[PDB]
Amino acid sequence: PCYEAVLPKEKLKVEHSREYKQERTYTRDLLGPTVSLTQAAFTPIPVDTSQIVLPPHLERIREKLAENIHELWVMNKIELGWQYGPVRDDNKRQHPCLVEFSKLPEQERNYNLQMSLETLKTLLALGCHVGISDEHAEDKVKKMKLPKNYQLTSGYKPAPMDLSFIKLTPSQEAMVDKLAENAHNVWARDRIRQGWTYGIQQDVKNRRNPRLVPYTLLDDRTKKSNKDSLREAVRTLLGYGYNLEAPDQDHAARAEVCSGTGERFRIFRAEKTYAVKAGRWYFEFETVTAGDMRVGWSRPGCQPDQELGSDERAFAFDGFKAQRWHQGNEHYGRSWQAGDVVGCMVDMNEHTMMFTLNGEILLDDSGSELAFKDFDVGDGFIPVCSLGVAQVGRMNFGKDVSTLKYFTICGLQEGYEPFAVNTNRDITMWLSKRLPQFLQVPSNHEHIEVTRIDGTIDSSPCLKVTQKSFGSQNSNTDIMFYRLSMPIECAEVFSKRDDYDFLMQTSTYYYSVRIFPGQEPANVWVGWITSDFHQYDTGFDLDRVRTVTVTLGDEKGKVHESIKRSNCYMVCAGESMSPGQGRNNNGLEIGCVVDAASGLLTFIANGKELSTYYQVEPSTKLFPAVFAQATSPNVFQFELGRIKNVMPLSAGLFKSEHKNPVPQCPPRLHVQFLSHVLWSRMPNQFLKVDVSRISERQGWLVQCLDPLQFMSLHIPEENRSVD
Amino acid sequence: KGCSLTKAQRDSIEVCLLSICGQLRPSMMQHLLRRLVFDVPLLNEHAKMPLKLLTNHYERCWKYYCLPGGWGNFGAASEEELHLSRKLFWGIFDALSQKKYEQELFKLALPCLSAVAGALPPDYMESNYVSMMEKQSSMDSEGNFNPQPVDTSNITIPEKLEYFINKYAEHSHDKWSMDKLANGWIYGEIYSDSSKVQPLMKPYKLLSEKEKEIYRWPIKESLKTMLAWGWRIERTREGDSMALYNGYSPRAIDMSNVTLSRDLHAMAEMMAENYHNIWAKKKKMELESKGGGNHPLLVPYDTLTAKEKAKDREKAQDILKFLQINGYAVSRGFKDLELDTPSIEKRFAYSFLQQLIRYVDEAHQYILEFDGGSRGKGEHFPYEQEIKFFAKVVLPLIDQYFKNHRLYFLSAASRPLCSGGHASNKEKEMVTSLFCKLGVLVRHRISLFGNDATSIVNCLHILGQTLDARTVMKTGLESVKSALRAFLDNAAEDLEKTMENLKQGQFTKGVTQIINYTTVALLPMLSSLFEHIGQHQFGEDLILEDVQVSCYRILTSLYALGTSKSIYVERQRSALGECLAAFAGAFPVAFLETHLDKHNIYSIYNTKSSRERAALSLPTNVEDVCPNIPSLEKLMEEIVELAESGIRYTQMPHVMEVILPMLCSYMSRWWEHGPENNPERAEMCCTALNSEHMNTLLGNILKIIYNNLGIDEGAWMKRLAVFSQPIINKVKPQLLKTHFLPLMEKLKKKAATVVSEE
Ligand SMILES: Nc1ncnc2c1ncn2[C@@H]1O[C@H](COP(=O)(O)OP(=O)(O)OP(=O)(O)O)[C@@H](O)[C@H]1O
Repeated sequence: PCYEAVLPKEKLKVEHSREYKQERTYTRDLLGPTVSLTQAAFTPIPVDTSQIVLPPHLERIREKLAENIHELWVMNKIELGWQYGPVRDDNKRQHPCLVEFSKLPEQERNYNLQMSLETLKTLLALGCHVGISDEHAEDKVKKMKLPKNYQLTSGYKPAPMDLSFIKLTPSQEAMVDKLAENAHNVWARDRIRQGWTYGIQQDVKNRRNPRLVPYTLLDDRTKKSNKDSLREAVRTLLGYGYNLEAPDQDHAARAEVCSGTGERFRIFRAEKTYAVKAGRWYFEFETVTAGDMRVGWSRPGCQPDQELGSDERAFAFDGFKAQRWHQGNEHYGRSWQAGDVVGCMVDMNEHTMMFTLNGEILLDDSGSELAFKDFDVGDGFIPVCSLGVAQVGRMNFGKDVSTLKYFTICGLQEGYEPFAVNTNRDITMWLSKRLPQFLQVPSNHEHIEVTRIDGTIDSSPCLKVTQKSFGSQNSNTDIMFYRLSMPIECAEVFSKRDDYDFLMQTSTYYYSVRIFPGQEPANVWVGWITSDFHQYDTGFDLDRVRTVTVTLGDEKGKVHESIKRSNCYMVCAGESMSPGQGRNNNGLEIGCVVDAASGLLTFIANGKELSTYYQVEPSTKLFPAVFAQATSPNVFQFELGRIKNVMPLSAGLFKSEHKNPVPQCPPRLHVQFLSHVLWSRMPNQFLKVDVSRISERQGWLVQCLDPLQFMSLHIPEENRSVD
Repeated sequence: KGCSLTKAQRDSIEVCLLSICGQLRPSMMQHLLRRLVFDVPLLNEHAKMPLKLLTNHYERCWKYYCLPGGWGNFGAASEEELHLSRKLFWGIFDALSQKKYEQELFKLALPCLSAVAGALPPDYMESNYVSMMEKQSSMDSEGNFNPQPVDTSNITIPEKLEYFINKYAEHSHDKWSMDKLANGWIYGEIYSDSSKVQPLMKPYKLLSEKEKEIYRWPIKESLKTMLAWGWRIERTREGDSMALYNGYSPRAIDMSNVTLSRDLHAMAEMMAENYHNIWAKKKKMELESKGGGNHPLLVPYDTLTAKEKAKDREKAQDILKFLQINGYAVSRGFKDLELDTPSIEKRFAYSFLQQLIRYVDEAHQYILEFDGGSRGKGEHFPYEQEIKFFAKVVLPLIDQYFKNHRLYFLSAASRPLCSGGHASNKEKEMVTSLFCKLGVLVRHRISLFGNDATSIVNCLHILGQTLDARTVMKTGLESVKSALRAFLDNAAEDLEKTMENLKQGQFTKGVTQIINYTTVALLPMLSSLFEHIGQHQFGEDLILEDVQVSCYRILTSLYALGTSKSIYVERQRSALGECLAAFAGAFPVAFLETHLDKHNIYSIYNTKSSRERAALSLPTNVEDVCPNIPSLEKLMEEIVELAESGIRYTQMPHVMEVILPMLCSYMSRWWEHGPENNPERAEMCCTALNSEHMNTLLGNILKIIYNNLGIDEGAWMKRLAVFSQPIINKVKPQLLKTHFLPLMEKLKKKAATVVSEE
């Protein structure tokens, strides 16, 4: 059952899958990128110690550590009122650990012998330098009170010395905690090797243990058991005089970089239509948490991917570093805390701007109260906010003046108006889009440049992709994703000189991609993609592509039909090429062949049919695409040519040229590339959904009873729809 | 550096160079630094310009080289220039120490040392692996051009490289196939530049090995020089791809698209410099065989221009890129041998203050033998330049260093300078030992100092700001601990003897020198210690045991100073008063609070056991040990009665100006140590002084100044106002409204006086 997967501390709820719900505009908690939830997969990672060999001192004292651990059993089982016997059964209260290591099972005796050995070896690998102090600390042994209850049956008396006069330094105690965590990891790893898996309840038939949890999630009772055992062991090792000069407290910087995907910040802004060119305007930003947040005023040309205030589009205030941001960063104001409310003011007439923290005006390094001395009206300013990893913020446009918390003490007397002071509707709020989309390559792109080569009498029309960043710094060594703007439609139903009749009845289309010499071929992939391809990964491989295998069977269970669906049908040039590094002399023309009537995708490379082939589902829209990491100024080029008995690409793409064998490159077709510079519109209203637990008898109830609808503008060529 | 120029020509070249370097981008000047590195320590006539350039450019890059990030647009340090600059500082400092004192040159070089010392990060780890194989072409003693390369005849190329040799000779034969095609030569019987007929159309496979060896010999020497430098070469599977793969026209290959890495670029920059050194050796032999002349490229490779660098750059590029295509992996010449980062000794500040404390102890023993021999007729200084260099460079060097590193010396990675860069615990121990050495150096030597005693008291002040008591106590060598204890005890004893000679010398020779030494050095430096310790909160914990009785002695002496009355006392009264205010903050016991002194368990008078009551000599009472000091409520009766008196600043100034800074410096700290400010142990804690009572004291002082206006007042109550803005801030704003606002309007009446009223 699915309830057994809940982590012990958390309680099971049923939430919205997406972050934002229907609620009040000023109470809507704007959320930044969330921390990646890697703690679900509890992989017990041990510190490697097999490579390390015992130093000579530890080697000659290994027998004394074996005696010490024997003393540990014979105290533990005797300090708990327990007695001795062959079978380790807790009901009859019999244990062989209270007796000599000889009668004690040699296998577990040696197991604990060496797990204490790699205990000290984990100390060594942790920098704990366990060396003898003097021969006094071994020659002297103290005597403990040994009543009949504390009495044992073996000769190894559990009275080395009282550990009260022996103190373990705080860093050493922390490392004891760390090594207990390591021992818990060892235990969990052994259970994984036997195949144990975690379950909230404990079972032996399913062979499932709630104890299979990270040490942080471990229960305090087992924590303290392992704690006392291992602390007593380390204390007795110190009592043996092998003092360990503790390795330093090496401070660690977690760097707060654990965001899911490459997104570092989420930028929220109002609609461009609400830009202000004149007047005094005020709005409040409530910080639920303290962290990497920026609030201020931005121009309508603000880019959702660049951070606020790095360049000229935005005028923001970062309180985390207490710095104002406009084309740079200068010290300004103070740092906020959780719950602090920032109030932003703008004078469009006096060309001044300043901020407040809980009412008081923030001061510059100089005594002046203006955050930004002077600027230009331009196209107007709009409220903006950027939220870092695991950051929650609230933006109040002051539609309801009472909801503003510090407007009365600051802003009202100065004549500043709330940004939504006179509005009948709530302000539409635009956010940076998480999911990348394909768009036409800009002519002003700082790294990508595309040229259109007309088709001559002997050359087919070509589209050439070049990088202007190469030969200079800031060249992005990242895999760019390219595609053509117009798709091929496979047949709605699948059927179960070249001839000017076969070429007229055929439905097989072709395009070729030539990898320019010096561009590494294994860094370039050629093939087709569908409209669903929205994956932007710095590292791309054909094994990582999204796939699913829908199998439909008849009534017994026989699989009469198997369909594999994928958004990427592409091949690598490095594997397609046979001659290896001896090539790159010239050429590498990868050919893509698509059969719109049968859905067969066949690839040719330098005139040979490649082994890889893809069978696609009827009515699939395939976009010619090439993914490449550019290692040369000239990287690949689309050739819209044709081969014998194979229709040109333009014939498939366009309907007016359906029966035209001459290859063509109409202006509609253009190279498109994947990027993250796009804004998304948050809906003004959301569905009214309520979720609650009816009972343990009935479960969790979800209920939506109000109908909401929106117009969807469907772009026919790109097979996508937007509100 | 040329000497044929006139004085005006030298001035013009110096101004031009200092301007160009002054606005020059900081990273670009690395080659110029490393050329200057060996020429600066000469300290010849030419060296003033290097000293000024060092000073100005390091002062410009004070932020850059210290900050681990530096200036973000200009980046940060490379640590190679840091290793060079430490050598600069050490060479300059040691040379100047050993060689004769010239006043102008050493006042010019002192700011250079200050700038270098500041720019060098004190926390810097002197790596066990530093810059080595120092390019010696710039190390020619004359003309900084001795282009000897690294000899490589001893080493021998191994066998797996023969296939690389064949393939690279194939590339060479190909590019000369293109060369002959480009300049026009074609196949024929014999080689001829006349008709462009030229017989090398034949392939590499069948080319004659003599003519092949003509291609080897440059390739062979290049590979030998590559191997001698130590570069590890590793073999990949792309190489055996070729083996499995296995006249003519060498068909179009595409070189330019590949690119190298930055480490390999520096690597290739040095190989190109090596090749220029081989070329320059050949040119030196041919020029010496000629017997005379010069060549435009005779200047070193770093002095060269890009156009002649282009040939070396491209020919290194080509072999490198073909080496990637062949699959070899070239690395650095030699692996790291060991790391000296674990030891705090290699920390730059540690070694700096190491040789600094050796020099300070040397100067202290020199002044000891001068105290011995100064009774002899000969007053000449055999170590003249030693002590003048010390006092006017080292002491200013210490001052500027500790000023530039205010936070570093206070930094222990325990949040002071939390970004990093901590002064080690042993470093702060040895800072304290430097303070002790400066003190024992300054005891009763003011007359022997040539008016540099003011510089020395500023030095003691700065060393007083640079202290870390927690670190010294929890980790401190017993010798340094005893040094600091003997420090405090000797200062107390010096003040006690000056108190006793001032009671016996109540009426107002060597005693004049002693009292001037006291009032100019000893009282100000103790006051600086007291201010630092109280402000930086380590007063209470610097003061635990027997340091408490030492400070009891100092308190008795300081209160005797406050009750002593003379004309010279009035002249030096401001220093006395600031010493009083500083020590009140430093002193941990509410000595005024006669009734509530004893109960504090935190005092020596509670930790004092009984056996060592009897062991020490004690009056057995916190009030009997300080009989003269009055009870707090009795002084506050005094303060109120002086309210109703309104005594004049020229008639009755002594008690009324001595007590006010005392009480202000008291209650400033023992309010927040009061009974309401400490919720724990309330009215049973250190003090009982509260907001209403200090508010009465505010109105009281500000009521006396009302009568004091009649004699036009004095500056020391403006100093009280300076002390009291902290008081005004730490008093609750509610007490400001309706009581202190009427004080602002009352002082608005007081605005008639020309003096600035708050
Ligand atoms: N007195 C003892 N009690 C428990 N374990 C002991 C004892 N003496 C030695 N051991 C060793 O410690 C191991 C841990 O035993 P324990 O009872 O803690 O089982 P476990 O691994 O926690 O079980 P599970 O995986 O079923 O939750 C034993 O398998 C044995 O090798």
